[PDB]
Amino acid sequence: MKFSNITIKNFRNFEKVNINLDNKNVIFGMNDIGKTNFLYALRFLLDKEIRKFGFNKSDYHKHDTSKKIEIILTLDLSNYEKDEDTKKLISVVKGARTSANADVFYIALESKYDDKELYGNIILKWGSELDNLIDIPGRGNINALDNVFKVIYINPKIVIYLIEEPEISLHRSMQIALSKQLFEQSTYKYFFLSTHSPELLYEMDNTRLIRVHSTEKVVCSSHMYNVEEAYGSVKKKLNKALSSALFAERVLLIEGPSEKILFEKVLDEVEPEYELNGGFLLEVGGTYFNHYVCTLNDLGITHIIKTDNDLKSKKGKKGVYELLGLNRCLNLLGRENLDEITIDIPEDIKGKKKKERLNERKKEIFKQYKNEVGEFLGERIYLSEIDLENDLYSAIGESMKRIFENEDPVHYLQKSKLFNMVELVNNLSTKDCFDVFEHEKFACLKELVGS
Amino acid sequence: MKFSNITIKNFRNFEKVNINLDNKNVIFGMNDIGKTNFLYALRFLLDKEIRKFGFNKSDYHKHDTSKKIEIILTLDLSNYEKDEDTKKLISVVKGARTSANADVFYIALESKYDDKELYGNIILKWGSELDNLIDIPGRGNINALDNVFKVIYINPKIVIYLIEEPEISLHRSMQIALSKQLFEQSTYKYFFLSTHSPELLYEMDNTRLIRVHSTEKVVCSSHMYNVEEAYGSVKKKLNKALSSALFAERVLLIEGPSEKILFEKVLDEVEPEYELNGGFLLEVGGTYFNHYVCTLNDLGITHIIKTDNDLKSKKGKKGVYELLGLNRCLNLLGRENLDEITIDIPEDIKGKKKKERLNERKKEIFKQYKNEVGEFLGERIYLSEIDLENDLYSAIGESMKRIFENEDPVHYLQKSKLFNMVELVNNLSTKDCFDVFEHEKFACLKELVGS
Amino acid sequence: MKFSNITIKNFRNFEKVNINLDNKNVIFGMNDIGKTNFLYALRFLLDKEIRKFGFNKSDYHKHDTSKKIEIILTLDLSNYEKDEDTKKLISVVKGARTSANADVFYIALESKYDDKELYGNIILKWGSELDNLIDIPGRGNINALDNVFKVIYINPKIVIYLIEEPEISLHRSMQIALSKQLFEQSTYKYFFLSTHSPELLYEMDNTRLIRVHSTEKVVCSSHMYNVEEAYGSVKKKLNKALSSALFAERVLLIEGPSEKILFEKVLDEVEPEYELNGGFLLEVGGTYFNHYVCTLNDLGITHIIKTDNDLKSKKGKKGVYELLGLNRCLNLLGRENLDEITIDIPEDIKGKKKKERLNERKKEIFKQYKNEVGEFLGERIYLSEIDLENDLYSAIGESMKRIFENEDPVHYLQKSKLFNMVELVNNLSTKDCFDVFEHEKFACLKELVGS
Amino acid sequence: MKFSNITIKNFRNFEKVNINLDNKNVIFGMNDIGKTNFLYALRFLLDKEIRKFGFNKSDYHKHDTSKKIEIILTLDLSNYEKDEDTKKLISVVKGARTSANADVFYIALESKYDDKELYGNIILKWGSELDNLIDIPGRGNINALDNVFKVIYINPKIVIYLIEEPEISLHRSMQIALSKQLFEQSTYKYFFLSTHSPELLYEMDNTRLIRVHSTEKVVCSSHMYNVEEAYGSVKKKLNKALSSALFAERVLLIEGPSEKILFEKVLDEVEPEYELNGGFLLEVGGTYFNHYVCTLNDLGITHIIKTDNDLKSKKGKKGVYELLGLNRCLNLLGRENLDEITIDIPEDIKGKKKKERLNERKKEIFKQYKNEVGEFLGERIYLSEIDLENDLYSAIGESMKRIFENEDPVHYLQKSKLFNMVELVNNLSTKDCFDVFEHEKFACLKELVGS
Ligand SMILES: Nc1ncnc2c1ncn2[C@@H]1O[C@H](COP(=O)(O)OP(=O)(O)OP(=O)(O)O)[C@@H](O)[C@H]1O
Ligand SMILES: Nc1ncnc2c1ncn2[C@@H]1O[C@H](COP(=O)(O)OP(=O)(O)OP(=O)(O)O)[C@@H](O)[C@H]1O
Ligand SMILES: Nc1ncnc2c1ncn2[C@@H]1O[C@H](COP(=O)(O)OP(=O)(O)OP(=O)(O)O)[C@@H](O)[C@H]1O
Ligand SMILES: Nc1ncnc2c1ncn2[C@@H]1O[C@H](COP(=O)(O)OP(=O)(O)OP(=O)(O)O)[C@@H](O)[C@H]1O
Repeated sequence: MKFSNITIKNFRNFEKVNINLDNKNVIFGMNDIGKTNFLYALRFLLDKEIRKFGFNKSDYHKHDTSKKIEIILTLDLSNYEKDEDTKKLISVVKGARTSANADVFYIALESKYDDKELYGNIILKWGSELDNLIDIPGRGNINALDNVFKVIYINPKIVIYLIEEPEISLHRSMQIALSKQLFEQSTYKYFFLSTHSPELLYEMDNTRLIRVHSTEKVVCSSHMYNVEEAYGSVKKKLNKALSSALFAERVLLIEGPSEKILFEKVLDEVEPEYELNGGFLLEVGGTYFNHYVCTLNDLGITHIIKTDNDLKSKKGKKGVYELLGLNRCLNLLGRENLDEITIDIPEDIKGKKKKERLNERKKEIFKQYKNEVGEFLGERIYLSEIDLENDLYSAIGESMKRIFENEDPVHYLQKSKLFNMVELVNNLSTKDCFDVFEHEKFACLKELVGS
Repeated sequence: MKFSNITIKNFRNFEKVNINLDNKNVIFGMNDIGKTNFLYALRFLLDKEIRKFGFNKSDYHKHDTSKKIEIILTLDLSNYEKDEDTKKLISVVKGARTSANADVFYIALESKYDDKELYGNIILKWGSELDNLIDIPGRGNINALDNVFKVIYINPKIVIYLIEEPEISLHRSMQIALSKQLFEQSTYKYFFLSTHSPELLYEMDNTRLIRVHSTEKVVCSSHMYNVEEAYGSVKKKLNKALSSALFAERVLLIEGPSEKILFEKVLDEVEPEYELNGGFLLEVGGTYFNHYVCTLNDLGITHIIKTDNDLKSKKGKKGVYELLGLNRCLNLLGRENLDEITIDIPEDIKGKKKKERLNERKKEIFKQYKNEVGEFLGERIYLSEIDLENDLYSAIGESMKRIFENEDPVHYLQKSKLFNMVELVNNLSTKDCFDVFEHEKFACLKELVGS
Repeated sequence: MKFSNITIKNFRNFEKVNINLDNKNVIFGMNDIGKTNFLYALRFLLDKEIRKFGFNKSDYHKHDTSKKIEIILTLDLSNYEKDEDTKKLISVVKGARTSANADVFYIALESKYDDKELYGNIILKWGSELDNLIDIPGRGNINALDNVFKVIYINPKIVIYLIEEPEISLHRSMQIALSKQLFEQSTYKYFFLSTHSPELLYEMDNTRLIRVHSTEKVVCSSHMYNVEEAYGSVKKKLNKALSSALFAERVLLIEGPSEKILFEKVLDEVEPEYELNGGFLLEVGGTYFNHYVCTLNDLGITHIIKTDNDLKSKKGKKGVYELLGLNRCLNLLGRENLDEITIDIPEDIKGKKKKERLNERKKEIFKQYKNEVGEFLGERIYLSEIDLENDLYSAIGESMKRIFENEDPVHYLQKSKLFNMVELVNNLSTKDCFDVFEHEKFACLKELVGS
Repeated sequence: MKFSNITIKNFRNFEKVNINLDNKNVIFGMNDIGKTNFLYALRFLLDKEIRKFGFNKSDYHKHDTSKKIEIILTLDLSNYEKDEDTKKLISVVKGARTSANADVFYIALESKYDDKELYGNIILKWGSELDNLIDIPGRGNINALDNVFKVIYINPKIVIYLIEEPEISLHRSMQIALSKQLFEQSTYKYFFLSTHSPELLYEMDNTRLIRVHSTEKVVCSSHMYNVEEAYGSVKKKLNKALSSALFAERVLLIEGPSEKILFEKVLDEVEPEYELNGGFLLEVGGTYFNHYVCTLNDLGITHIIKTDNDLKSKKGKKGVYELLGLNRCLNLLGRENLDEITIDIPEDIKGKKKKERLNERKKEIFKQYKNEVGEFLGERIYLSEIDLENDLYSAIGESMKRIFENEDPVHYLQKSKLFNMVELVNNLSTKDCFDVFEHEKFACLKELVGS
């Protein structure tokens, strides 16, 4: 038994929607009314204390048009025989399971009209297929569906928890403790969680993320969120960055903290309320992009990636290099991992001429894959020429020549990135940040704003 | 007129306390009862709708011992004559201002005993000095103190706002918008703010931070928080880091993101609930430490600093270097900025021998200031020998020799810090993180835990 | 269709009780808890909004012993075919009416145990006989019993009203208007009424009076109250006297207002709180007793009758007399109406000798029916010798000789009854009222007190 | 000290009213809003918990016109020195009692305007005369008027009780017990009582009755109600009749129960809702009228008196008679008690000729005081010719000739009044009751209806 999907046709803010499910579902978003009414739809399906009051006039979509409320839940009941819950649901049914090789089982809610006696009359049915459903046999005030499930609702037998906004009047470390108790522990096998706090998602795994969109009409995006085997050692700082990234609409994926220093200076000199409108700067370091990108893509969040063209030397060999910054974007568009590039380099002068011939080989590599770079730029993936300091030299290079007394300011900024980045931020004006922001190689910051 | 201090002697959780004030006071902490009763003490001093009900038996410290409730507020009323509020308070008083060259004015609340008629009888007095106070003359239900001030209390004439927990059922960007409206705008000249969210302090300036301690007895620490003129370009990312650091008890100050990757791997292999007990990793990059350290020191938060011995070359000259990592700790202990150190370096071999002779000069500089290093280590300031990769080589250097096929793993890790740090984290065990954590040059992580 | 009886076995204050019913039932008494729980038992039988909440632990008689709640209602459904409600109940049933010549139909409530899941599970059944009942077929939240009846509950489809205490914050004439609207008008065919006010029963006819007794255990007495054809001209002053008599426990039935003056003087000189303990003086004038006596007997109220031996002359004949005061008590014990007694009286002296020979003939009639008088006295019926002034002469006759200056005070008191009764009350002492109250011919006043 | 009057000028339903007071004040009527706002005016004068909230906009008479609320209470403080409350009020005042021979002391409430700050600011003053009042000196939240009095408000130090509607959900004998505890016992020296039940006034003495009239404008009538020394033996049945008479508007004062039988038959054959509109039949027997008439006159209730011309023989003498029915109406208009009338009567025929010559002497007495009878009829006092049976003979005498087979039906009805009155009621039609009601000697029943 594993919760597959719930079909909410007619309810307070729903028309013909499907939400895919698994166990441990998490709903979040900016529409508070849809996050309330999703848990109210689950309480009308599976709790006696909400279903015994019936339907009012307020819980209809249009009050005279499409007057048939249906909630259908999908269970997928064929599983291995050592599971207790599969036997506990198949023992209660008698003729609702018709053929023993069937796989899918439905719990179908139906309602009648409201125009006479001002009442809903919720009617619940069982069966293995959608046509020829059979009524659930009850005798008094207790249905036979109520002898299977149990619902506990938390606000500040197969057991389904419903936790609504647990961060209210709560400290930060208690929210991280509640996140660790929710996902790592096996106390809560089935829940549905609504939250506004990113500290309640610092340890999340094997879960559905449900994002409710910011529109007035309810749009639901669902993702089967997992952390893979190679990502398990950098897992919780990835979850700490991504849990703050889940409450945004437009997210820029950067690498360094000095990039955050420079871009945040350019942002509060140009667009000083980017954090109010839904912008977020996400630091991604030392990993590939596609675990972030599949999560934000299936949750409907626009992902913008700014990256540099890096050359990585491998272990045990000298003079052979890997095309790392190409291969991350090739993994993002689903293509295969590229081959080895070897460069024959002498001893030469090691301080600057080796860096200059590596920059010239990166310039030739950026030249001969120009249509692939445009393909990446076609989306929100932006690959730099050599680095971002050399893209910064093409915009404010006279300013970098007049702040520092050195002749070459790019090498002086690359000698110590953080302290000379703070010295570049401190002697900077408004027109320099507009020269950075208006440039064609820093277009992605405009894609962070979008207005 | 400027709010100096409030003396709460007898109230629900107070004995003889003083809290220093300014305008725009912010109270935070883990004692919710003291943060409620501070605003209740201000409502009993300055609001009619709480003062007209009197005192019960529950708002006494001991119910039979020390039965004299006093709230005394300090105003410091001498100011320039173009201020409207100084004239609006000095026009109402007639004989309470005795001598015209006086500076300090008091608003003194007093209460009587509770053992007969079960009532408090709050009595309010004026005067320029603490002895020979005069009664405030009123006529009916309205006091003459009520013709000066006005109190608006917000829960989800000189005007004093009182905002209690505004982040409840609220989105993140609305909390950042409320922070920008609270501190940058001049709509709220006087307030007292209680919060649990770090996003309500992302733009804070010219304010009192009040930290209520985690003990059962109420301890109040207050700091006159300001951002100086040289720190104004890196101001709001400093406030974003420090606002999450204000809700912790033990804070480690680090520099890089790769240090956060390595230390966070060592932390969830050794002490996996450090974030639950009050630990926090704070990234400080490119700035001096003392603006963080004066704020956390006057708020009573233990600050732990891990830093490396850096040599910084200056602009316009070659072969002369600055002792930057010494001078940050010398600024932390209040000593003067050190002189210039020049090193005569030939052309040599630029790739490794220049780095080796710079490491040997840093080793000699760490040798000849050994008593200063112990002095720093005497507190929570920890200065590394060359870097933290060389301190990591002394603990897990056989592991770094067996992961990478290179002969020297320190130079390979310093070639690309982030990606080889993720490769060092991925091939790492429990005993390697215990070898890092048990070492004498990584003692500060134990100071992050303290248990 | 006509409501016959309700059998409440297990409920909050009931063990195996039966209450006989008709349409327009009225419940009254001093047990407020039983008058609340009777209407709660009807709401649990016939209202959806009480039956959907189920049973708690508090609505059981003993919480572990006799755990089977049964409410059975009797309908007697065979009637003439022009009644709409008989066809509206027989159209809904299909197989619950088995044989077409059956007369009695039952609505049977049943409940299960409470020791597991803390719930009652009310189960409702139909059928023509008590064994082999069939379940009421429903489909959702709406039963098929709910498609017949409708319950409106009033507190300050076949339609059943439930009015609980309508005299609260209400004027007296509005209570008399509500009584006239309740019983004379045909707006309320079916109701159940609880009241504390006697002005809500000033016009009552064709109704059940239900008296709940003053004990802690619930005792229900029911009477089919009607006013007959010969009593219809003196009907509403009889209802005004009897409606105040229904809220008492011990009621003395007297005739004159001068008897009320004398007995009320004797009562506040002997037992000054007789009205507090449940005593009531009821004036019955010009009628027979048995309409009062059948109502108070079937409602369980002890009726005490004090009466005089009267001789009534008939119309159109002279010298023949009727034994009226004997025949009222003979009608009370169910015996036949006695014959005519003729007395041959000359012209004589008309003022006193005719009254003396009529008193001697009444003394001979009281002599020769002595065993019948004892039979009446055996109950609470007390027949005087001649009048009550002559019984008053045997107790306080020296006091009546010393107040009035006339030789014969009985004839002077019978000349003007009211004004000389006020003159006898005004010159009276405590020992004279104890001489009246301790006498053997005024024992019935002691039967008014009983303690 | 004795409460004299309260002057409520501006309040919710008051303009310039005076209500005279004593101790033990009782307010009753049909305006529930005025009975609520009288106790709210006393709570605003004398209770801290209502006065500390101030005045809203709703408790003004006109919201912009006559914006000065004044409540002035009169105390009359000069009394004998053994009274404790006089010394307890004169000890608290210091200069408010100016001259020691003064008698009257005032408690003056004043209020300010409401158009700025939305507040009332109740100001209380003391002094011996109405001009040159002095402020009551207080120090904090407690006034010095609050150190004298104490107010307890009951809803289902000098101590003032306020009991509002205590008959709600209460039995009848508990209301009579509460009446006996209120007036006979000295537990409640000062109260103000509002009620709707006549059983809470069955033992009332030494009290103010306040009747609030049925109009929308508040009219207050007050009477100093007492029972005199000669009326003390018939006191509580007089209070039982008069307490039901206090809740009516038009009251007919009759004598016998047979008059109630006949008039109540004529009333439900002509005006069947006389009890709904405010009519009441009051039985007065054996007493004079003026104790009822002074109470109903000072309470503003229209009193209608129907009486017969009676001749009363005195004690110890024969042949001399008293003009009783004249002298009750002469006491009602305040004239002196008339002399003795002697009639020389022989032995004659005692049965009918003595009654005929007494009726002829009553006819001559009704002839020679014709202008006095018209004077009585000028008001609502109606004196019959001989009796009311002889006035009934002039209207329905052919009906009385056709019901009874006797030749003279007046003597047959006067032989037994009650049983032949029930026989006259039983054989009666609608046109006979219209012949009674339309007659000029039964005009007072029309004065009972008035429409
Ligand atoms: N002044 C310079 N002129 C030319 N090349 C330089 C200069 N400084 C540094 N480089 C280049 O930078 C490379 C790396 O620098 P190096 O290993 O000497 O460390 P560093 O930055 O001088 O040391 P530290 O970080 O301790 O200040 C050198 O191999 C050399 O090619
Ligand atoms: N294989 C090596 N052997 C010895 N020294 C090396 C080696 N690789 C790098 N270095 C040292 O590191 C210094 C800085 O490296 P360099 O400027 O050549 O960039 P890089 O790390 O090779 O380039 P990129 O970042 O594009 O991969 C050199 O001046 C040299 O002293
Ligand atoms: N003084 C008396 N002595 C003897 N018998 C009397 C006396 N007074 C009245 N009676 C008797 O009472 C009977 C009825 O009284 P009657 O008809 O004379 O009226 P009343 O009571 O005198 O009149 P009223 O009611 O007008 O005062 C008489 O027939 C007579 O037998
Ligand atoms: N049939 C009659 N004819 C004439 N006068 C009568 C008649 N009956 C009664 N009376 C008058 O009524 C007066 C009072 O009546 P009386 O004393 O005889 O009592 P009663 O009414 O006959 O007795 P009881 O009340 O026991 O029936 C008599 O004195 C007489 O004058």
